[PDB]
Amino acid sequence: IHDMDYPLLGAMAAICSVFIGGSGAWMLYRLDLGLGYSCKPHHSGYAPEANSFSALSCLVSGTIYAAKTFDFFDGGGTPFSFNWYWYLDYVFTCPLILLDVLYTLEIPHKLRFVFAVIITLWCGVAAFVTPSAFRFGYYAVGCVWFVPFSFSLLRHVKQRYQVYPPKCQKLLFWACTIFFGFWPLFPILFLFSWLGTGHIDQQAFTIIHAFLDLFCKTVFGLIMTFFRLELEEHTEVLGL
Amino acid sequence: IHDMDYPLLGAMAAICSVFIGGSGAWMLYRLDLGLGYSCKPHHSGYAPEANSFSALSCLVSGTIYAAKTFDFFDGGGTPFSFNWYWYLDYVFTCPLILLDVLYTLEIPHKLRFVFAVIITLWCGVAAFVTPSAFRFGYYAVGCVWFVPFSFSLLRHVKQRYQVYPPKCQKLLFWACTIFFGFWPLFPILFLFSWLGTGHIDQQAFTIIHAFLDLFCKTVFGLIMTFFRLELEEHTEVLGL
Amino acid sequence: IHDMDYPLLGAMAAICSVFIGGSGAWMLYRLDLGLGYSCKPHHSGYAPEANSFSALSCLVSGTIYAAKTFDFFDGGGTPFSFNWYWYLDYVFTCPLILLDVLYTLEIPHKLRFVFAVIITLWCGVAAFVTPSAFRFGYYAVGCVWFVPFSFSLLRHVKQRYQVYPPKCQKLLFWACTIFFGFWPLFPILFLFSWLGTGHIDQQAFTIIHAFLDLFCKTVFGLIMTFFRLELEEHTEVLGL
Ligand SMILES: CCCCCCCC/C=C/CCCCCCCC(=O)OC[C@H](COP(=O)(O)OCCN)OC(=O)CCCCCCC/C=C/CCCCCCCC
Ligand SMILES: CCCCCCCC/C=C/CCCCCCCC(=O)OC[C@H](COP(=O)(O)OCCN)OC(=O)CCCCCCC/C=C/CCCCCCCC
Ligand SMILES: CCCCCCCC/C=C/CCCCCCCC(=O)OC[C@H](COP(=O)(O)OCCN)OC(=O)CCCCCCC/C=C/CCCCCCCC
Ligand SMILES: CCCCCCCC/C=C\CCCCCCCC(=O)O[C@H](COC(=O)CCCCCCC/C=C/CCCCCCCC)COP(=O)(O)OCCN
Ligand SMILES: CCCCCCCC/C=C\CCCCCCCC(=O)O[C@H](COC(=O)CCCCCCC/C=C/CCCCCCCC)COP(=O)(O)OCCN
Ligand SMILES: CCCCCCCC/C=C\CCCCCCCC(=O)O[C@H](COC(=O)CCCCCCC/C=C/CCCCCCCC)COP(=O)(O)OCCN
Ligand SMILES: CC(C)CCC[C@@H](C)[C@H]1CC[C@H]2[C@@H]3CC=C4C[C@@H](O)CC[C@]4(C)[C@H]3CC[C@]12C
Ligand SMILES: CC(C)CCC[C@@H](C)[C@H]1CC[C@H]2[C@@H]3CC=C4C[C@@H](O)CC[C@]4(C)[C@H]3CC[C@]12C
Ligand SMILES: CC(C)CCC[C@@H](C)[C@H]1CC[C@H]2[C@@H]3CC=C4C[C@@H](O)CC[C@]4(C)[C@H]3CC[C@]12C
Ligand SMILES: CC(C)CCC[C@@H](C)[C@H]1CC[C@H]2[C@@H]3CC=C4C[C@@H](O)CC[C@]4(C)[C@H]3CC[C@]12C
Ligand SMILES: CC(C)CCC[C@@H](C)[C@H]1CC[C@H]2[C@@H]3CC=C4C[C@@H](O)CC[C@]4(C)[C@H]3CC[C@]12C
Ligand SMILES: CC(C)CCC[C@@H](C)[C@H]1CC[C@H]2[C@@H]3CC=C4C[C@@H](O)CC[C@]4(C)[C@H]3CC[C@]12C
Ligand SMILES: CC(C)CCC[C@@H](C)[C@H]1CC[C@H]2[C@@H]3CC=C4C[C@@H](O)CC[C@]4(C)[C@H]3CC[C@]12C
Ligand SMILES: CC(C)CCC[C@@H](C)[C@H]1CC[C@H]2[C@@H]3CC=C4C[C@@H](O)CC[C@]4(C)[C@H]3CC[C@]12C
Ligand SMILES: CC(C)CCC[C@@H](C)[C@H]1CC[C@H]2[C@@H]3CC=C4C[C@@H](O)CC[C@]4(C)[C@H]3CC[C@]12C
Ligand SMILES: *C/C=C(C)/C=C/C=C(C)/C=C/C1=C(C)CCCC1(C)C
Ligand SMILES: *C/C=C(C)/C=C/C=C(C)/C=C/C1=C(C)CCCC1(C)C
Ligand SMILES: *C/C=C(C)/C=C/C=C(C)/C=C/C1=C(C)CCCC1(C)C
Ligand code: NA
Ligand code: NA
Ligand code: NA
Ligand code: NA
Ligand code: NA
Ligand code: NA
Ligand code: NA
Ligand code: NA
Ligand code: NA
Repeated sequence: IHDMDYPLLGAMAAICSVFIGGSGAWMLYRLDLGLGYSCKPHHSGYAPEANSFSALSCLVSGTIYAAKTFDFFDGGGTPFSFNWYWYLDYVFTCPLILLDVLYTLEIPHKLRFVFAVIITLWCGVAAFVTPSAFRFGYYAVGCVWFVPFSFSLLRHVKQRYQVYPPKCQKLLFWACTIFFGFWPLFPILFLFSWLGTGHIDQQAFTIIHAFLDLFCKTVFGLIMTFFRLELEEHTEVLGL
Repeated sequence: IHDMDYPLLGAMAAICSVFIGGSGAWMLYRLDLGLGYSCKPHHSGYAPEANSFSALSCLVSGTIYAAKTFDFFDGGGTPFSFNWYWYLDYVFTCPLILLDVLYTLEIPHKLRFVFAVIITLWCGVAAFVTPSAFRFGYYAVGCVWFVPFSFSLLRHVKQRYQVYPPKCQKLLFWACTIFFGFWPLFPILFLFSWLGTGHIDQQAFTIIHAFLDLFCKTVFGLIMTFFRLELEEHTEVLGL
Repeated sequence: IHDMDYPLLGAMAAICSVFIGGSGAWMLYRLDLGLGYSCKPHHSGYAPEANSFSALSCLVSGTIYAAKTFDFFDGGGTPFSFNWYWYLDYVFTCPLILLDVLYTLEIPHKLRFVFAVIITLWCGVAAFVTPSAFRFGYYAVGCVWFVPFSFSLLRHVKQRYQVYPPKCQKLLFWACTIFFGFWPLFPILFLFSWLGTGHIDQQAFTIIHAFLDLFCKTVFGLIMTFFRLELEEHTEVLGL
């Protein structure tokens, strides 16, 4: 039950908020500094509108983990708790992470992809709060939205993986590893959680997701940031 | 009260999810196939961004009816139930249906119209959960947003009903019949429901709305899809 | 506690809904009338898409105050009550007010600014419902998002305050006074409220916020409307 050693989870949540939140703040600073590695002024002058999704996803996640930190240190149940409804926080963060990939890579069908992940996460929120055997009904519906989304999105990334120069491809390889290697790791964790098989307790479930958000938001956002800097440093700083 | 024969409503909800959800899936397949009846590749190559609203509205509604199916078969009240808050589901579906009309017909004031329907539905959600005599206060406020919206939107459709060729006008006539003939049928049903006059019980209220969503989303979405195909088959496949 | 003389607050809420709601309705009428003071037809023909934020913010606020009026006159606690969760209503209105400034003045970073105010208000909603000493944790996180937002947004406004002619600058001065003089007055009120210091009771807290919304939405929206009319009357009606 809710015997999760909140001081440990509150301390863990505080670290995630600082590192995830701090990483987002750093990315905002780098946005309004230049185009690529060189301090070349932006064509519009301030920054492209679509370059802030990597920074915003970490800032929003860092803020949400700050809310988690308050909830844990408050002793457990709180009127405004992101820990009560699992995957509810990811509803407002995954679209930003996804939009970072779509706009950075110029992947079409940006409207369909965003809806496919929002509904995927909402099915997770509904699956979590359902105490009956129908919790896997919502889970199945979520996978129906997710599997075509991941496979369809993967195909688009492969198409545009070729145009980029080999130097940028190395950075895009590690972004793909996190995006296509860690995102499908959340539904797997659901099956093995206390709601599913039972091999992962709630306290350990929070800790693992804390590390997943570090890679999915901070590490992934920084990789996208440096991929973008490398992309601009080669495309619009000296030609081609 | 809540004596609604959930097995009947769950079975009905399952049919709606498959047909509405399946219709949305079919429309997605047709999008990435060609411009019109002929398999002419799209100008952008994949598809226009605004052609997915018809498909997304049915997919979202089909997913929501899947959630309704779980709620009904679970025995009634569920922690994640779309049946507890009536008209809450339409908040996330009507804008998609409306945006299908606005972008397909290129009707201006797309920002005002979307807000007018979202507030209209929210007043319905508030009107439903209010047990006091003020439930008609929210209903009246909803109609204040709806009547100018329907009349103002109707005027715009009449303006652009003339430019389209007679073959496309026939398809637009039936889209207008559903959009301007069934949408005002929901507020009428509210007055005659158990909350209003009392002539429609809750069980019958769900069944009627199930059929309305079949016409408002599946039939309407398909009519828009074929109107779009007919429009493209005449405008950007052979000239004018 | 909840001894707030609801008939007084309901009567006050009704006045705000009519004046704020009515002002938004008036601004919609002026939009589809002409460009500036003269009745010059719009370049697009109907209206720019970004000119409706001033009208929509008042219409949404007027509608929400109508919901508040029902909640107060119903006797207090209501299933659909905007008065139970303070600052929840501002989540759906402040972005519209902010977007009015951003699009009217063409301030870049429109995506970052909107997120900075939505998270700022959500921290206020969480801060309000928290009964523990951590209510100031959410408040502090909200100020962390707000102070950089207000200072960063202020710098942008100063940059574009110079290009406009002196006649338009006078109208922009009073918009800045409300935007940068009243917005920071809400967090100050939180500290002195019954949740903070204790010098402002809940009944007086509602009355003060009623007057703040009159200036922040109605007066501010009208100033933006006339600033826009003055701007168009000088830029795209006779040249420069
Ligand atoms: C359910 C939660 C889902 C979360 C997703 C929310 C994020 C929404 C994604 C926004 C997509 C916007 C596309 C960005 C790329 C556009 C690039 C561009 O040109 O920008 C257009 C222009 C900026 O550039 P200009 O100054 O015109 O520069 C051109 C001259 N140099 O305006 C824009 O940036 C587009 C609009 C900006 C945002 C408008 C508001 C949209 C909503 C914001 C977030 C709120 C929704 C999330 C709700 C939070 C929970 C309640
Ligand atoms: C309260 C619930 C309300 C529900 C409404 C949500 C739907 C929001 C409507 C989105 C409007 C977008 C306009 C679509 C037409 C634009 C056509 C276009 O050119 O697309 C721009 C470009 C795609 O094309 P490019 O690759 O640039 O192609 C050009 C080169 N060939 O990007 C776009 O599609 C625009 C932005 C895409 C979506 C961005 C995210 C917006 C939010 C998504 C839905 C989430 C909100 C609903 C919340 C769900 C409940 C929590
Ligand atoms: C969490 C609550 C946050 C609230 C914020 C919601 C507001 C979202 C802001 C929308 C930003 C749109 C930018 C407006 C400027 C664009 C100007 C423009 O050219 O418009 C594009 C074109 C209109 O013009 P055309 O007919 O192409 O004219 C060109 C030929 N003369 O389309 C548009 O207006 C852009 C898209 C319109 C809105 C699409 C739907 C977006 C969502 C609407 C609000 C719903 C979200 C709020 C949720 C409410 C709570 C559940
Ligand atoms: C119901 C209307 C919902 C409308 C949306 C409003 C937003 C919700 C804001 C929080 C209000 C919560 C009030 C709950 C009252 C206290 C209940 C409580 O104690 O909490 C839990 C139950 O309630 C919750 O925990 C509800 C938490 C809701 C949190 C949802 C957060 C959504 C915010 C969106 C943010 C978008 C991203 C921006 C970042 C924000 C950073 C702060 C335990 O319940 P008890 O009453 O003790 O009963 C059990 C004891 N026998
Ligand atoms: C309060 C914070 C709200 C913040 C938003 C969070 C989203 C809500 C997700 C569901 C959490 C529900 C937890 C409720 C706990 C159980 C309560 C319950 O049993 O259910 C009902 C009451 O609660 C409900 O039914 C609440 C249902 C909320 C559903 C709202 C769905 C919104 C989702 C948006 C989706 C956007 C579109 C994507 C498609 C999704 C497809 C799955 C009966 O109440 P009891 O406690 O039995 O009391 C009566 C017994 N004497
Ligand atoms: C929980 C799922 C949330 C999902 C979103 C659904 C939207 C919520 C719509 C309102 C449903 C409220 C049902 C609450 C059941 C009654 C509870 C009640 O009596 O009210 C309060 C508690 O509940 C509330 O007050 C919840 C109010 C939620 C209002 C949130 C409004 C959000 C709407 C967004 C609108 C977007 C802008 C458009 C303008 C709309 C204009 C109408 C007092 O509680 P009692 O049960 O008496 O317990 C105390 C007695 N010992
Ligand atoms: C430790 C406390 C202050 C929180 C710091 C969190 C953020 C701000 C820190 C954590 C790790 C940091 C990154 C570590 C390594 C690099 C590589 C270097 O070539 C550029 C800076 C960059 C990308 C750093 C930016 C700042 C960073 C993202
Ligand atoms: C493949 C796509 C198109 C269809 C997806 C159908 C999914 C949602 C269906 C297939 C089998 C179904 C499950 C079959 C049996 C049960 C047992 C019951 O006591 C609870 C519901 C539950 C667990 C069902 C939930 C819904 C379910 C998982
Ligand atoms: C559990 C996790 C960490 C490991 C799984 C990582 C997976 C997702 C990684 C490992 C190898 C990667 C692939 C390596 C090569 C290519 C070819 C390129 O043209 C498109 C991307 C694509 C197809 C990558 C997609 C992501 C990928 C499949
Ligand atoms: C019965 C089960 C499989 C659910 C099927 C639901 C969806 C996929 C079905 C229901 C009715 C079907 C439509 C029936 C008639 C036509 C007209 C034809 O000229 C093109 C296909 C089209 C438009 C069909 C597409 C698929 C469709 C929309
Ligand atoms: C026409 C526009 C601009 C104004 C709309 C005003 C509407 C919202 C007003 C007009 C008359 C009002 C009703 C008058 C009397 C009552 C009885 C009371 O016990 C509950 C509220 C209720 C039912 C009111 C709700 C609000 C109401 C319906
Ligand atoms: C109860 C329902 C099914 C029947 C009511 C259907 C109504 C909404 C239908 C019946 C006839 C239709 C009208 C027929 C002709 C025109 C002229 C055209 O230039 C614009 C659309 C317009 C104005 C239609 C709007 C929709 C309409 C009024
Ligand atoms: C009193 C009742 C009807 C509610 C009226 C509310 C709205 C519609 C009223 C309140 C104050 C009014 C404004 C008062 C002064 C002016 C200045 C004038 O040069 C143009 C009209 C304008 C801008 C008015 C427009 C209508 C207005 C905004
Ligand atoms: C400046 C930025 C980057 C960091 C902001 C840190 C804020 C959120 C920190 C600084 C000091 C903290 C407070 C320190 C002590 C307490 C007492 C405790 O019983 C409740 C929480 C509370 C009230 C903390 C809430 C969070 C807090 C306000
Ligand atoms: C409590 C409230 C009502 C009074 C405080 C009003 C403040 C916010 C007002 C008073 C004077 C105003 C400043 C007057 C002059 C300028 C210079 C211009 O180039 C940019 C705006 C700017 C910088 C204004 C910003 C808003 C401002 C600082
Ligand atoms: C930073 C957080 C991220 C990137 C979270 C991603 C989460 C998912 C891809 C979750 C997917 C799920 C499904 C496929 C179905 C079942 C429920 C979920 C929510 C675990
Ligand atoms: C697929 C579902 C659709 C198209 C639903 C449409 C619903 C409406 C137009 C509802 C309108 C209402 C009002 C006019 C006021 C009172 C409340 C409503 C919600 C019934
Ligand atoms: C019409 C209403 C408006 C313009 C409301 C504006 C509200 C704010 C700027 C609120 C700000 C807050 C913070 C800075 C932190 C603490 C909580 C708030 C919500 C009071
Ligand atoms: Na957000
Ligand atoms: Na994936
Ligand atoms: Na990727
Ligand atoms: Na949705
Ligand atoms: Na209508
Ligand atoms: Na129509
Ligand atoms: Na709204
Ligand atoms: Na400010
Ligand atoms: Na301003």
